[PDB]
Amino acid sequence: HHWGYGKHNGPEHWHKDFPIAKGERQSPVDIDTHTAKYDPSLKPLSVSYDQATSLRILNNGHAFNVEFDDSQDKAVLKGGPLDGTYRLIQFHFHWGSLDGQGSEHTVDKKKYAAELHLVHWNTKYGDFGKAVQQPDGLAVLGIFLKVGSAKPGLQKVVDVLDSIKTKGKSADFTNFDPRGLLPESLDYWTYPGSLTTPPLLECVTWIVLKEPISVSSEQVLKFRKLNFNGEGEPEELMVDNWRPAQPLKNRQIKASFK
Ligand SMILES: [Hg+2]
Ligand SMILES: [Zn+2]
Repeated sequence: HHWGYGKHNGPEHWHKDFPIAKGERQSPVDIDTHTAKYDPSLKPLSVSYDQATSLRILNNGHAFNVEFDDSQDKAVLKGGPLDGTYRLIQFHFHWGSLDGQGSEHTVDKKKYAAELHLVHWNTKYGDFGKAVQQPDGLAVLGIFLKVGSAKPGLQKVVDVLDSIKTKGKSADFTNFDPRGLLPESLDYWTYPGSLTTPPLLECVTWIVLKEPISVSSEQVLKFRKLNFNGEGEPEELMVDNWRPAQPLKNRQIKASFK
């Protein structure tokens, strides 16, 4: 029926409706640190989020997205392995039902409690929908979350969750500053890959930061209270909305550091 993360419509079934699931550049992947190659020609990333305009938060039935105004070069990513400017359109998380799982990418097979994806689209393409028809159409910044100390900057997101508990609900969500979600270091791994949810388009340049951010147990706990279901439908908690690691195939993971 429609895709999800359950036993009957889970990642193992996606290929039936989206054959690209068994493609050559699928994400996420396991990051083998001993095989990733340091590339000294990679430039430092340039994250310019001071003019960011958040608009809304929405429960789309698979996760919650915070959306941004992308009509101008307000919040952009450049440098790193990228050519051109990429505009932030939305961010969302993947998390688990337990602290030992929830990330999509793994590092030497290590799974984190969650993973944040900041999705950006290549401005040369004019709009999001055009960017997803190109091999260099998107850039996703991935950040691992480990449970430890609370992250002050995440608290405003945590607090609005109650209001978008069920699928289809949205809430105004202005003046949120994504800078409060970044780790101190911008060292990263990069590889060519895809979106991790259907349509699984292979248009992404992945930029996975080495340094995880800490979140508190209570922060994570509130994510686990969301619902996959719509209002008035039987309750199915929104947990484990992550795709397992895919074969690397003919791809090389590059490191911005050694
Ligand atoms: Hg593409
Ligand atoms: Zn994602």
